[PDB]
Amino acid sequence: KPFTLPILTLGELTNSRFPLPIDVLYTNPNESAIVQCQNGRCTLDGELQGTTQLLPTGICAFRGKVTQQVQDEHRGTHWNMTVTNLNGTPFDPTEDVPAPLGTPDFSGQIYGVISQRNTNTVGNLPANRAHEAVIATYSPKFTPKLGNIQFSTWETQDVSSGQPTKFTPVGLASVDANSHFDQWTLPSYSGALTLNMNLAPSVAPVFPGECLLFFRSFIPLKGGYGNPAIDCLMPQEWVQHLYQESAPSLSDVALVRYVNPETGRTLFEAKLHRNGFLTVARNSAGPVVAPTNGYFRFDSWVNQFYTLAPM
Amino acid sequence: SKPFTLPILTLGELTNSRFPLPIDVLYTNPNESAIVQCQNGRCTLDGELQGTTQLLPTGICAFRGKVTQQVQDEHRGTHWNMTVTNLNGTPFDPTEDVPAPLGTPDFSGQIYGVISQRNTNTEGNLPANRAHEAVIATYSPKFTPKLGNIQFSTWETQDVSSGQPTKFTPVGLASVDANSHFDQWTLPSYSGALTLNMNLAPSVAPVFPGECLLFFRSFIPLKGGYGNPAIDCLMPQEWVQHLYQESAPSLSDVALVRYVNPETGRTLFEAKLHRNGFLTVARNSAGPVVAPTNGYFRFDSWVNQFYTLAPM
Ligand SMILES: C[C@@H]1O[C@H](O)[C@@H](O)[C@H](O)[C@@H]1O
Ligand SMILES: C[C@@H]1O[C@H](O)[C@@H](O)[C@H](O)[C@@H]1O
Ligand SMILES: C[C@@H]1O[C@H](O)[C@@H](O)[C@H](O)[C@@H]1O
Ligand SMILES: C[C@@H]1O[C@H](O)[C@@H](O)[C@H](O)[C@@H]1O
Repeated sequence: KPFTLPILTLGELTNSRFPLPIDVLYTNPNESAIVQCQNGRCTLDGELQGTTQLLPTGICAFRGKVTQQVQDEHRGTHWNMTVTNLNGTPFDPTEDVPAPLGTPDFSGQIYGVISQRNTNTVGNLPANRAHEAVIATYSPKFTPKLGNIQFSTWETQDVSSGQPTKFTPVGLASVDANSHFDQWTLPSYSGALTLNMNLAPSVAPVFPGECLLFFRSFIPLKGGYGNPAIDCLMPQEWVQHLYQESAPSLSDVALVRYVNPETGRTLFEAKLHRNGFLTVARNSAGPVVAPTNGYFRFDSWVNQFYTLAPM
Repeated sequence: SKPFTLPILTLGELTNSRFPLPIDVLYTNPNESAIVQCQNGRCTLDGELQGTTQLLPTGICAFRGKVTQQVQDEHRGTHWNMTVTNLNGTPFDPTEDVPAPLGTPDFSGQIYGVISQRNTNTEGNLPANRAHEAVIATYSPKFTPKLGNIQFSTWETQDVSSGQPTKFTPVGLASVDANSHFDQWTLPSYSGALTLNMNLAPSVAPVFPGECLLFFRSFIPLKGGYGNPAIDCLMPQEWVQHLYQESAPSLSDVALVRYVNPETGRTLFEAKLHRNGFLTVARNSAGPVVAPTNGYFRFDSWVNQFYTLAPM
């Protein structure tokens, strides 16, 4: 079965690490952190890895039940919630995944809305509530691999114990010094001092002059100063496509061309690696300034020795 | 002729095309009295997007624009006038042949979400940000997205900035009480109440007796009050994306599809997938379709409109 990519322009793609549209392509060659995100991880022959799942609505989402309000040193009112799989089935900690699929894969204060629809009814319809909430993924109480996490609210009382609870992610609460936003630092999925397991592997350029190419989205902020971004290796639609197709990878590296369909011209070429990430021959950091109607077209299978035309 | 195909996605791998929600169940309601003419999740089988349908899951019931004015409510809350652009940031051209900016909500109700802002201008050199819960009443006379402006209301009384880039992230509904006017099949008046909506995707209905529409149903969160509201779409967003990609020619007015259990390989039921992008089944009851979670629709063959479906 021939390998293919979807024909979706940048303006028709979404981020696989947060529910955002792709805003720009981006490079950062001098990045010192190990790039090992766990969402938006899929091999070219369609094997989902890390915490990656298929739903755009599942990325950085949680489902579960609030248990109780809990004490925390930090500002706000805090709540423990058990978490299930996104499909409602119990999360089995013995499954070979880092955490429930969809779990956030970076350190930070994730801002969103907690909503509840009660199990018990009264015209035999249940009571509901929703409030803004923050999940600090760096907190010692962030233990999704153990089946429970903690969130904080501004609301002090109107969160119900033992009721079905949904977290809808919206952005970040803050990127100030004490908010520990670092998109390449993984949460400790089982808690402080524990080793993460079953991780999707780190990615890096191997060839001289090459750097990773990211699909970048700017992420909203609840408050404060900043213009934070989330970089994914492949957009969610590519994850969905590769998973569907399951085309055998005929080498370790696919040559792809970024094409302008209006002119038919190649703007640049890139290596699409077997494990599901892109590299380009670029010697600068920052956005790739190109029209959003551009898209990657699969050209051919090459190998690690192939030399990319400089961007 | 390029062969017609559907994605192989189970219900648990599909999302709603009319609100950012996972698909929870398949659903029928044969005695529905309303005209079904939703505008999101509309796509012909040969890949033509219709109504206000666009491809991004993040675009469904989303808005982008700038706040222009603060207006206090008489009783409670603050209202904010917002000019809206296309979701890609370009100016919305009201003369374009669409009902409203793509992504605009396609139903009457109080849509609950978060308005966020990231300022354009900066002596620190990082822009200021804010976000607050917000409600958009799509039935309101001030909901005129085809004219390029809407209004949202907040509990927050002051901290929303004018002239700054503004994003609406939908989350659910504010209420489904009587005075919240939730009706998933009542279209907003995109240009205001005395004006006719234009460029609409056509209404959908079964043509043959004994058939009813089959919906992909999602339950939508509530900010408060009692209720278990649901949003039914004609096709999931992944189907829209797939059909748009493939643009396979339609070889008849109807694609026969089978809902299959891959574990047994057995067909659970069959359905007509109509040219205009919707499903009908031979079922004479309302409610969820009880079917295994591993199930998915498989394209069988092109048939004729006169094809008689096996009763469910
Ligand atoms: C619920 C809380 O209401 C307060 O007035 C706000 O200042 C906070 O941002 C938060 O939204
Ligand atoms: C930078 C400041 O952050 C705060 O949280 C906001 O409430 C202000 O409007 C401002 O944007
Ligand atoms: C921002 C407002 O804060 C209040 O305390 C809440 O009761 C309202 O639901 C709303 O969220
Ligand atoms: C029915 C009631 O609606 C209100 O909005 C909520 O604040 C309460 O918790 C309760 O669910």
